Amino acid sequence: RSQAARTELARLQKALEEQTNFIDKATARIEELKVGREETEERSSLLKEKLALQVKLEEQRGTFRDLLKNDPDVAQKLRNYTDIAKQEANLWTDNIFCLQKYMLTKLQMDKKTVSTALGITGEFDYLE
Amino acid sequence: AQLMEVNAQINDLKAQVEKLTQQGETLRITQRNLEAAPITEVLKQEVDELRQQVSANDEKLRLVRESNAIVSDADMLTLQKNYKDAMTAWATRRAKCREVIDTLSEGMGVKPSAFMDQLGLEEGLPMTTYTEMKKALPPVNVSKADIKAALK
Repeated sequence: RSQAARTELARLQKALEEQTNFIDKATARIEELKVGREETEERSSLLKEKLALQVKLEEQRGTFRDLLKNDPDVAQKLRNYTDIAKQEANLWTDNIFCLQKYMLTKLQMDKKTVSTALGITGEFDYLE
Repeated sequence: AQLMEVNAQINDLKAQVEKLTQQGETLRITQRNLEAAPITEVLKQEVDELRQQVSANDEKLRLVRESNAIVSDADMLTLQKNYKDAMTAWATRRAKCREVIDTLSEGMGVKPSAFMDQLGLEEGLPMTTYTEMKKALPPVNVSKADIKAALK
């Protein structure tokens, strides 16, 4: 009863020593670690950048991935076809202005009636 | 045996040890955080390496772009629209021409062909190719606003 309760005080002394030495080792290791790494407006504005850049990369490779989606064979096909159609549209434009010449200066038709019939509009122009 | 003297002391230190241990672990936690972070000289490196690494991609983008190796979504829309504009302009001006050529043909009571021969109007291309072009590559409509949305 007495010694049985005396032992529990012998456990906690040893425990205290062990814990004390442990805390000592800990404060020591921090003391050595806090050396290189030191909190500052510098390191602060720095870590933020090691993240910022890190992200900007992922954004970039996404950009690329997406940019390649667009088939340039199609872009060119379009480019060529439109050149064709516009030269054709310019052809029939020229034909229309030629019908304006004849209709106005030969059949003496109405300068008002002519436009409306041909389809000549405001800002009617060739396609450049 | 007036053991209150001793059975109190255990309690005293049973409070003390606990305090330090619950403080002890805290230190551990922070030192873990310290071991999980790079120093400030190495972190200063990795950044000026990432800067160069990003700037790199900015140059690669500048190049594949400047070389017209690639087509942006907005551009792929614009070519697409311009096509509609042309094929429309074409099929339209032809029609609103040949419809006047119609009346004016029998006005003089003559075939349209010789009328175009006299006035000096061009043959054109055939519609055989136009429709087969709409077929090959279908025109589509493309809003100017859609194109502004793609450009941001």
